[PDB]
Amino acid sequence: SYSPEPDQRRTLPPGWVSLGRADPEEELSLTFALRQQNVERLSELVQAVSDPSSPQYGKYLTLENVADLVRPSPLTLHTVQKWLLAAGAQKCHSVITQDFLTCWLSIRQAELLLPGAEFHHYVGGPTETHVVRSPHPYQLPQALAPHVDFVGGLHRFPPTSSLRQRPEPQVTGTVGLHLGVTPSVIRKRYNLTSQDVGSGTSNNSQACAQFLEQYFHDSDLAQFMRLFGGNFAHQASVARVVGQQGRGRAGIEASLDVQYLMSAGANISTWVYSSPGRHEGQEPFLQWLMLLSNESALPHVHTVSYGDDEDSLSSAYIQRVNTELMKAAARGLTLLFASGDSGAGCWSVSGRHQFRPTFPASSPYVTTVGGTSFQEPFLITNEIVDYISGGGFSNVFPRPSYQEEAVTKFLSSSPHLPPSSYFNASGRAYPDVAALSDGYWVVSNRVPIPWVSGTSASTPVFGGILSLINEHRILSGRPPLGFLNPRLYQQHGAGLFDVTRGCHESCLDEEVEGQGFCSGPGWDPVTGWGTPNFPALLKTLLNP
Ligand SMILES: *[C@@H]1O[C@H](CO)[C@@H](O)[C@H](O)[C@H]1NC(C)=O
Ligand SMILES: *[C@@H]1O[C@H](CO)[C@@H](O)[C@H](O)[C@H]1NC(C)=O
Ligand SMILES: *[C@@H]1O[C@H](CO)[C@@H](O)[C@H](O)[C@H]1NC(C)=O
Ligand SMILES: *[C@@H]1O[C@H](CO)[C@@H](O)[C@H](O)[C@H]1NC(C)=O
Ligand SMILES: [Ca+2]
Repeated sequence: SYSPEPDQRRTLPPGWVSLGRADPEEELSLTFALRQQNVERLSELVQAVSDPSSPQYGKYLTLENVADLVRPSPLTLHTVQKWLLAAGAQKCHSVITQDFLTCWLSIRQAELLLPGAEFHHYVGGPTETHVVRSPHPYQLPQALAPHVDFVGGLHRFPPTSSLRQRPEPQVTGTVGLHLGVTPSVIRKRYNLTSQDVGSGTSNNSQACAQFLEQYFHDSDLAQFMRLFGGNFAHQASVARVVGQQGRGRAGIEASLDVQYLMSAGANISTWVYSSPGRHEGQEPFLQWLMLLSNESALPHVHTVSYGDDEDSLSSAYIQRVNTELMKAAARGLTLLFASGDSGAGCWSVSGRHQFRPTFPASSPYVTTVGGTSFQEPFLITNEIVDYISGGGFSNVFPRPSYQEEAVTKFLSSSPHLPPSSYFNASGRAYPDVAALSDGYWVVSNRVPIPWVSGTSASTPVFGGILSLINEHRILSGRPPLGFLNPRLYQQHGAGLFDVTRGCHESCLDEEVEGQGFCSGPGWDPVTGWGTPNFPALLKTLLNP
């Protein structure tokens, strides 16, 4: 047998507790990632459909097209099906691309199927998220090496919300003319007029996902929109909620994404993806990702807050997830990911420090969004770096060709380069773009909450503005932008406000002294090309 994921971290993350051994007779649901075909061909098709210089630009695959391409061989399907049925799998589901298969097993059956697996219950975080995972590595038969990439639900823990304290209520002697960031502030700064809203006359649509154990509240959105939405046409309900069953407590992150996607992309049909509630063998992100490939008609724009440390992931998992992002890019979906909230990050390895990139932010196949702030508090002038803004260089994926010029220019030109030991100059660099990330208002459980901060905020803002641009494209009879990066870099970030002041954070240590990369003229790995000036950016994304 062999371990498919020797290099997946299995360590118990902070704020989690091991509760007990799972009962042999408990049932759990494990997702099996099956061996795809024609993946190299898929990468060629993506290169073509996303390159604005190609005759094939915008000619995206249907989900049917993708499935016909990448779906596993008959041998793979038959070998895995026989293998699972034998072990006692039940109530399995697949997806249209046929490259995921999820099945219920008993804990006993599962630990026979996957020798080494030892399932325990864990709880984590302020809302007591529950999972069942193995601290021990697992093995597959050699006969499955050709057929199975990995088994979801074994190791990787879902995200839990920070216990970091926001600023307390307080007096000042300047209570401001206006505290913090609201929809009005966003739309003013990025030059959306009141006319800059969806018309509902196409079937343009957009989507956000996050993966903390929090529930979406339509009531909070309604209140948010009454508070903040007075001066632009808006919708006060989502078009669809995917993944949420039952009633439960709202949270800041689950409020932020929707409330501000629907402010930046106003009067556009919006989905929410939101799977709180018990599914202990599911990984939340993998579930979401798998399910993209199970629905043919999707929103064009998806704004996603999710990250691990890149180094924590198995090769098997990270490479497969990257292929799933490729599949989405082949279909003309624009997937945006928050760049992270720890700057360049900090990783202690081999007695030393280096930067710590995150994934999927590091995927060459997503638009990754960093964070800016204003210089003075009250006042919506020029943008600078928000110190938390995630960025840096992959240790896994090589610099994609579409950022060769931009990155080489930065590396050759930047007067503030960190020590070379701290980063991988060869790697995919991010972010690609940026928006405000400091001091948002949300409504959660019917309470307005200020000082909400992070690239989780910037990300739905940037996405909404893209979704409004798509509305223009679609009404004029053109395909949506889809995978944006090739075009954006080819166009040297035209239409974006170039962020040139400030650096993001890193190790508080004797060498880099709390700073990672610095922003500069043009593309940098703190803010990318920078922030959306709508009317200017719109002009650059109309033809082709
Ligand atoms: C995919 O979609 C079909 C509904 O069309 C459903 O029956 C199936 O269970 C879905 N797959 C998964 C893994 O959820
Ligand atoms: C907003 O969209 C709705 C359809 O959902 C449409 O009736 C309305 O005209 C739109 N408002 C504007 C200002 O385009
Ligand atoms: C540096 O990045 C490249 C990808 O461009 C990768 O192949 C290599 O493993 C990385 N180095 C380390 C030490 O991870
Ligand atoms: C919004 O437009 C004004 C010009 O009226 C410009 O000063 C500002 O930079 C624009 N916003 C962005 C983000 O470029
Ligand atoms: Ca810059």
